[PDB]
Amino acid sequence: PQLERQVETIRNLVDSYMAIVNKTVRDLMPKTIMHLMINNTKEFIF
Amino acid sequence: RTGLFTPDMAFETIVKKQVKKIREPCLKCVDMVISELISTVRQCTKKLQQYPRLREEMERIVTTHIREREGRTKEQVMLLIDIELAYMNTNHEDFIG
Amino acid sequence: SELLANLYSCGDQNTLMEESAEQAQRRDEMLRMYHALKEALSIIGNINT
Amino acid sequence: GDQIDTYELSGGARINRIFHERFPFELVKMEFDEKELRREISYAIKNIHGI
Amino acid sequence: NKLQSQLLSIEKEVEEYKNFRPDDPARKTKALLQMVQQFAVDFEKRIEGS
Amino acid sequence: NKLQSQLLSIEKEVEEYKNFRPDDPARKTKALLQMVQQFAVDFEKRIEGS
Repeated sequence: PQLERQVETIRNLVDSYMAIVNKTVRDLMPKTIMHLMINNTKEFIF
Repeated sequence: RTGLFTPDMAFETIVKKQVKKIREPCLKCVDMVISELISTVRQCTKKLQQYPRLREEMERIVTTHIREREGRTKEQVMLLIDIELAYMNTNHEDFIG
Repeated sequence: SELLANLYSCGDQNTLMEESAEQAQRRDEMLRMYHALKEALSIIGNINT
Repeated sequence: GDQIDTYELSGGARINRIFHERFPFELVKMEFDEKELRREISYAIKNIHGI
Repeated sequence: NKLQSQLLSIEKEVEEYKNFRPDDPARKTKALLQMVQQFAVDFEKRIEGS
Repeated sequence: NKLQSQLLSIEKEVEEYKNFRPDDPARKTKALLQMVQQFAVDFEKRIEGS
């Protein structure tokens, strides 16, 4: 029936949205670590 | 020294300088949203209630809570800009990337 | 619109909402666990020094 | 500084710089089952519409 | 950190449990309103799909 | 017929007034509970759009 087309649409939209979420996680995870652990240790050392 | 190649900090410090300009509008947005939440709580309390004591107390409580939360909503906006300044990620959607 | 007033209007509200014995046991245990956790974390704080 | 080790990788600098390029590898080992997705999507649509 | 996490998980409930008194109409009526709101939300969820 | 139609819009409410007393804790309690439930439902309706 037509319901399969609806499933297809949702299947594609989730992929597209998760394509955006990964970028954000890839960009923010290293910076979250630079601010709170690496740069804090450096400033503590100096 | 002498300029054989372009330094990185010529890029990093101009970017870090322009990124710091973003703190202001981000805190404007939080103030505007708190304005709307207070407005709506006033509409709900105006419409429903004609026990003056109960409408007064209920609106005081819901607005005190929204105020105690503005103090937590604005920390994560400052901390997100700080996180934006901690590291320069040139691996995606950029000329180099 | 009407269910809450019907439930409330029945007499003996102190018996309508009585708790089962299981909840009395659960909350007594959670209180003991909470106090024991606080004491343990105090001892660790006073040992690390 | 001007004392650069040209034998190894610098240690923290490029080990961490590469931990930030192993992390993307960890994000693609997910293996989501398509069949259960399409089933739960169908049931979700029907349950959302409801009556 | 283990003990801190356990306290954080338990605190929101033991906050209420520590003040228990069996003769407390306020608790009974708050429970009544919570049960009724839960029932009306589950019912609307199953019928309307909301 | 016109009078009976008018009286129907009044009975639902005056059934509460006929037994009115200046000191009635049960009436106040159920008025509080009903008004809290009304507020929570209206607020969620205004922001969520449900």
